[PDB]
Order: sequence, then C-alpha cells, then structure tokens
Amino acid sequence: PLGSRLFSRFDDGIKLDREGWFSVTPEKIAEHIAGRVSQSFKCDVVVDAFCGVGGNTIQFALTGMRVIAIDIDPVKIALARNNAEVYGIADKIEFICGDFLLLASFLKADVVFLSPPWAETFDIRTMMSPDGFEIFRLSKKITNNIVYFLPRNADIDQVASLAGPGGQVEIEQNFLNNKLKTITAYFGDLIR
Amino acid sequence: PLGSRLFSRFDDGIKLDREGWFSVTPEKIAEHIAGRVSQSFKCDVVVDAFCGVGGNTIQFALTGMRVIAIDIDPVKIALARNNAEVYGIADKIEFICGDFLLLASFLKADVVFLSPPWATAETFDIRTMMSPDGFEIFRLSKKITNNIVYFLPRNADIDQVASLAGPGGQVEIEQNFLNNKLKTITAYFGDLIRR
Amino acid sequence: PLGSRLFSRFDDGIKLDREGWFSVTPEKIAEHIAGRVSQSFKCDVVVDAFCGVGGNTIQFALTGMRVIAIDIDPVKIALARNNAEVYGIADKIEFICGDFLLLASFLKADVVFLSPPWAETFDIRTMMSPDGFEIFRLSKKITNNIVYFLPRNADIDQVASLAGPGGQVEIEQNFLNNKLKTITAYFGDLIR
Amino acid sequence: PLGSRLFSRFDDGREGWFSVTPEKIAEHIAGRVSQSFKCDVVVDAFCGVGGNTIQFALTGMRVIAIDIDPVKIALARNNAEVYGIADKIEFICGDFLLLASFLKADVVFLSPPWGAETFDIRTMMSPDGFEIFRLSKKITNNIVYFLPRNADIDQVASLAGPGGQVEIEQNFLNNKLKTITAYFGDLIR
Ligand SMILES: Nc1ncnc2c1ncn2[C@@H]1O[C@H](COP(=O)(O)OP(=O)(O)O)[C@@H](O)[C@H]1O
Ligand SMILES: Nc1ncnc2c1ncn2[C@@H]1O[C@H](COP(=O)(O)OP(=O)(O)O)[C@@H](O)[C@H]1O
Ligand SMILES: Nc1ncnc2c1ncn2[C@@H]1O[C@H](COP(=O)(O)OP(=O)(O)O)[C@@H](O)[C@H]1O
Ligand SMILES: Nc1ncnc2c1ncn2[C@@H]1O[C@H](COP(=O)(O)OP(=O)(O)O)[C@@H](O)[C@H]1O
Repeated sequence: PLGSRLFSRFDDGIKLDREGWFSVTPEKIAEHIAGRVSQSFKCDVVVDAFCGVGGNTIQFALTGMRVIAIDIDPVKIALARNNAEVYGIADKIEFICGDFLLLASFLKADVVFLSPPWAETFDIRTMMSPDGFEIFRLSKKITNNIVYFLPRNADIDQVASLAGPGGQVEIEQNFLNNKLKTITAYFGDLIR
Repeated sequence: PLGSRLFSRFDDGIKLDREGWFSVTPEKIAEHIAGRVSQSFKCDVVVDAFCGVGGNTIQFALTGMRVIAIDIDPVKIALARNNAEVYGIADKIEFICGDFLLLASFLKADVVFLSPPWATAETFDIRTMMSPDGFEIFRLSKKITNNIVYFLPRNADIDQVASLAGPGGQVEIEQNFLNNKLKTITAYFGDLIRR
Repeated sequence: PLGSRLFSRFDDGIKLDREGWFSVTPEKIAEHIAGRVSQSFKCDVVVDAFCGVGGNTIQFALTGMRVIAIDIDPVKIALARNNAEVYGIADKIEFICGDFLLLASFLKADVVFLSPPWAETFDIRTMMSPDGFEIFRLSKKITNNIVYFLPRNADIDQVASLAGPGGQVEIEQNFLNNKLKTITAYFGDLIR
Repeated sequence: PLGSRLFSRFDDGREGWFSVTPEKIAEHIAGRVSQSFKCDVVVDAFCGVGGNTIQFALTGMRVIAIDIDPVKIALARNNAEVYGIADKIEFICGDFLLLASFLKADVVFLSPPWGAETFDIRTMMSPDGFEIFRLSKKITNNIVYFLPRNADIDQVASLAGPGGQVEIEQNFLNNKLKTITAYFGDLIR
C-alpha cells in the first residue's frame, strides 16, 4: 500500500414509506451518493454499471445528471425503465442491456458508479463476479471518478490499491443504529 | 397418499425482447397461468400472495381480473406499483404491504396464487425448505378459496403437494419445460384443474 | 322512507378543558360502540374504514375483536401502529394504507365502522368526501352490520334509507351535558 | 426597510411526512443549526407530532419540544422512541407564548400555525407572528422562522431590528418556489 485514505461516515436511518411503515431501504444512501457525485467537479454524466432495478439510476437522474444505465438482464432493464418513467426523469437516462465489461471500452462519461454482484474478509477479486479488479480496470478507461459500493468486510488494502500507487481513496462508512453496514469508496475528484 | 393427480405440460421458450436479445424470462409461464386462471369458473379476483416486483400480478390484471397484490417488502410494492402504472392496468390492482399470513383471514377472492420464497437437495420439502411453511401458506389460502395455484421447484415432493388437496382430493401438476428439461411445476387446485 | 327507526340515548362523560382525544368520536362513545358491537351476534372482526391515528381501532381491539384498520394517509397509519403498541393490542390489528372504497370489495369482516371525512341539515351525499351513500354501498358488500358515526344535524330520512325499503335503523343520540352532540346509527344485527 | 438581507437557495427532494416542513429541508435546517457556534439546545416551539423535533434530535442536539395539544405531544413521544432519540427530547404540553420567558436554549425553531397575494405574519398567523418572535428573542437571537413563499420580506426583515441581518433561504421543489426559511443571529450564512 502507498496512498492516502480518507475515512468518513454516513448514517442511514428509518424512513416513513408510502405504505405507512417505518422502514430501512437503499434509498437514503443512494440519495446521499447521488447528491455528492452531482456536486463534484465537472460531473454531469454517470454510468450506472450494474443498474439492477434502477434505485441508484433514479437518484442520479433526480439531481439533473444524465445516466447510462447498464444491466445484463433485460427483465431488470424493463423494470428500471418503468421505475424511471413514473419519476418523470426517463429522458435523462439511456438504458443499455448488456455486459458492462463489454460496453465499458466504448463509453464516455464523467463518473462510473459500481454496485456489482457481491467470510471474515471480502476479497473483491475472488468473491465478486465478475472480478472486482477487472470491473474497476474497465471503469478506468472511462474516467478516474469512480464510486464503489462494497460490503462492510471489504479488504481496504485491495480497495485502496485500485487508486494506484500512490493515489487517494475515501472510505465512506455506512452505519445503521451505530452498527457498520456497508462502505462507499470514492476515487478521483469524488473525494472531498 | 390418496386421491387423483393430473399431469400436464407447458413448454417455455425464448422470446425476442425489446433490447434485441433472444431470452428466457418468467413472462411466458406467468402469461400462461393468467390465461388458464382467468378462463376458470367464476374466477374474477385473485390474491397474488407474494407478488414481488409484480410479474404475475401484471399478467393477471392484463386478462381483466382484479388483483390483490401482497408483499411484506415495501420496496417490492413500490416497484410493482410503478410496473403496473406503465402497463395501464394499475386500477385493476390493490397493493397491500404486509405479511400474507396475517392478511389472509380478512380477504375475499376467487383465486389465490402462491409463489413463496424457496437447501440444494434431491427432494424439495415444502414444509421445511420454504419460509414461511408451505403447508401453513396453503392453509391460510384455503380460508379464502379452494382455487389455488402453487408455483414450485422441479424437485418438489409430489406426495406433499398432492396431500394439500386432502385425502380423496384432486391436484393437477403442470410441468414446465425449457428445451425438454424440466424447470418448475405449477400445481392447480379446485376449479382450476383441467377439464 | 318506509321501515322502522329506533331512537336511543347515550350520555357522554364530561371532559375537563384542554383534554383531547385521537378521534372526533369521543373515547367514551367509542368504548360504548365497541362494547355494543362486541356483544352482538357473531361479531368478531370489524373494519375501521377511516381509522386515522387509531382512536376507534383501539377501542374495538380492547374488547378482543380483530380489526382491519384502513386509512389512505401513510402518516396516520404509521402513527396508528405506534398507538396500537402503546395500548398493548397491536397483535389484534391489521393496518392497511389505502382507499376504503377500493379495498372494500376484497374484505371479509362481521362489522364495518364508518366515521368518514365531513349548515342546517347535513347531506351525507353532498357534505361527505367521499359520498356517504357510496361508502355505505361498499360497506354493504362486506356485511349488513354497519355503524355510522354522524353529525347531530344528519338527515334521518337519508340515514334511514340506507337500511333499504322496510329496513330497520337505530339512531343512538349522543349527549354531552344533556345537549345533543352527535349521532351513532346502527344497521343489521347491531340494532338493540 | 433597513440593514442586510442575504439570500440563499435549498432544493427539496402519495408519500407523506409528519410536518408541513418537508423531511429533507428539516434535515437541512437541523444540519446547519447544529453546525452553528455553540448551538446545542433547540426549542421546537410548535412541535406537532415531532417531525422537525426528530431531525434536530438526530444531529445530537437536545430539544425542548412544545405543543399546546396533548394529543400531539403523546404522538410525538411515540415517534421519538421509534427513531431512537427520545432521551434527546423534553416534551412540554403548553402554550409557547406562556412558556418562552422561562426557557434556556441556544436556538428557537418557529413554524407557527396559520389562522392572499402577500402573507402578513402579524394577521395571518395565530398567534401573532411578531409576538411569537418577541418571546423567542427573550430566549435567544438564533431563531429560524419557517414561512410561506409569499412572505413579506420587509416584514420578515424588520424582525432583525434596524440595521439587522437576516438570511432568506428559499426552498425550491423542482425549480419552483415552495416556502422560505428565515435565519437570524449566529445561524446566518
Ligand atoms: N456483467 C454484467 N454487466 C452488467 N450487469 C450485470 C453483470 N453481471 C450481473 N449484472 C447485473 O448486476 C446486478 C446485481 O447483481 P446481483 O447481486 O446478482 O443481483 P440481485 O440484486 O438480483 O441479487 C443484477 O441486476 C445483474 O443482472
Ligand atoms: N410473509 C410474506 N408475505 C408477503 N410477502 C412475502 C412474505 N415473505 C416474503 N415475502 C416476499 O415474497 C417474495 C419472496 O421472494 P424471495 O425469493 O424471498 O425474494 P427474491 O425474489 O428477492 O429472491 C419476496 O418479494 C418477499 O418480499
Ligand atoms: N378514501 C379514503 N379511504 C380511507 N381513508 C380516508 C379516505 N379519505 C380520507 N381518509 C382518512 O380518513 C380520515 C378522516 O378524514 P378527515 O376528517 O379529513 O380527517 P383529518 O382532518 O383528521 O385529517 C383521515 O385520517 C383521512 O386520511
Ligand atoms: N400557543 C401555542 N403554543 C404551542 N403550540 C401551539 C400553539 N398553538 C398551536 N400550537 C400547535 O401548533 C401546531 C401547528 O398548528 P396548526 O397549523 O393549527 O396545526 P395542524 O393543522 O397540524 O393541526 C399544532 O400542532 C398546534 O397544536
């Protein structure tokens, strides 16, 4: 290891949902990440590399950013598409059904948001599919401004080693009720 | 084991999706189930008990049936709601976020559709390997109606499944194939059985 | 308007200044209604159709009945759930956030309790939102055992007509300090 | 009209919230007041069921939450527990105007009841918006006034005194003006 790592905190919490329950959902963190990214230097276009049902994609688009939302699964794309439609921000999003690793080399964007398919320590190389180092390498062809959404037990030496020697990484730790839940790693101009 | 068991077959297949891929998705089976159910005797209202993102709910609503769509997860309900909105059939559906086992005693419908949360073993035990308990799920569904659809893994215990119909009762086991390999089964009960 | 109208009385308890309750239906009246409903023939499950923060719901639940409590406002539902737990009867209630008129055709219950959103004579078709006749029609799909909580100036011809031609209605008049405040109308097997 | 008026903007995010003050702006408000110099204790003067109270409490501030209606207070107590911050709050059921002269706090948050092209805070709030502010001033200079879009900024600015400073934070929902948050004292900037 040979670079500076910033450690920060974000506190997740219960929300009052439209069903009348007090719930913990992905939305609070997604909104926080989107808010941060959209305020960073020259960050107008984001690739949501593994968009799934479009939770993060929606949050990016709601800040006025343009999104290239990618998922290998056409059922996920259709769902994400419908989801964006009702939020009234579908015109901010281009959905592409395909393999991010095969698309990455042909894209132009200011940011790549990474939430890939995810044990005492988490090995991003052997425990993600595809290879979490390969995911980042391909993201790097597009931009240095990368967000990595990672489990709490993720190897911080590995994560920091992605910044290159000796690059900076912010490790934003996500807490619920004072217990560590997940980590959001920021790279490039996303660090504050 | 006592009573009748009918074995039937449905073939799944590739579809040409709007992304320009040839793919297999849950839609074809879901559409088939909705078609069959909607043609059955006096079947106008269905409870989709574990609706998830609303795949089966959409297919039921698309045939003209009213749907009570239930999921314990409000994130799923939201997605299902938005999904239905775009299809132009949201007015056919009432979404309830809650536990099906706590809601079932208070519902009125003609049909219950069950696709509950499913070890990797040779035989699937519906009592122990489903949460909640698959016999308990069925028992609560019976308070509503005899017309019940159960979507189950290929290795489901047919003796168990047939025992849900009770001693001397009828079940239909509709086997779902993709390229001649068995993928899943759809069990029909009550007036939903063929003929 | 042909049929039978019974007129009864209930005397509300005097409340000191600055005391308040969760519902426009006073606690003592709700208690009285719940007590009456729970002793009626085969009356174990009640729908509280416009439950608010659960003032009436709590009173039904305290008698041992099971309650389907419905409100279109997710804030009310979430506050209602909290209240149910305070009174130790959350296990007796199923809260549903939704439109009563849309949910009614899918419910199973023994009793429906109606306290809908409201100068000289009160018109239930005109001065309730939604339409008071419509609310009753939908409640009728569930059961004949209906309780209608109404203003003192409610048109008794209208109220009686809901019972159908030749039908029976009970108009329980609610008195606070020997002055008329409100009415509670009973239908079906709830009539004394 | 005299003194200084700083202007700022905040962009908001079948869903409902406990307060007329949206969760996110209350969050925003509680965030910047808890950042302010020696601001540890806040009076939520018309707390209702505690929507704003919760947000102040979540920053780690202590809250004196006041409401004249005992139903609101009881509901607020439950909510505080759900959010795990009940030990940060003292609820008091009473009239803020009658309790104000007896309180000690660093911040007063005002979101009074209402009771027109231009909003007159003196005649269109119940009680009088000037009276409310005067009583809050006995406690502290650090006051937050949550107000409708059509608020008379001359009137609002006059609360700061001759040559006084006020910050008018405009709350936008989808590029459109919704409400304003006025800051006084050390809460400005
Ligand atoms: N190579 C890939 N490129 C783009 N998207 C992918 C790729 N591999 C998987 N995905 C998608 O990434 C998302 C997250 O994966 P996963 O955690 O498996 O799904 P889930 O949320 O259903 O459990 C899924 O929506 C999946 O379709
Ligand atoms: N008791 C319940 N009542 C209603 N819905 C439930 C209940 N238990 C689980 N569910 C929901 O039923 C579906 C079961 O699917 P499951 O296999 O667990 O999830 P997933 O589709 O994410 O893999 C989920 O959408 C889950 O939220
Ligand atoms: N169609 C409806 N279905 C169910 N509940 C409703 C409907 N319309 C209004 N409500 C609820 O009925 C309750 C009574 O309404 P209202 O008298 O307007 O109350 P309030 O002044 O207390 O908000 C409210 O809690 C409201 O949310
Ligand atoms: N003098 C007062 N002191 C403290 N709280 C008050 C006073 N007057 C009103 N309140 C409270 O202020 C809150 C807001 O008032 P209002 O807008 O009337 O509320 P709402 O429409 O939510 O009932 C209410 O919760 C009310 O109880």
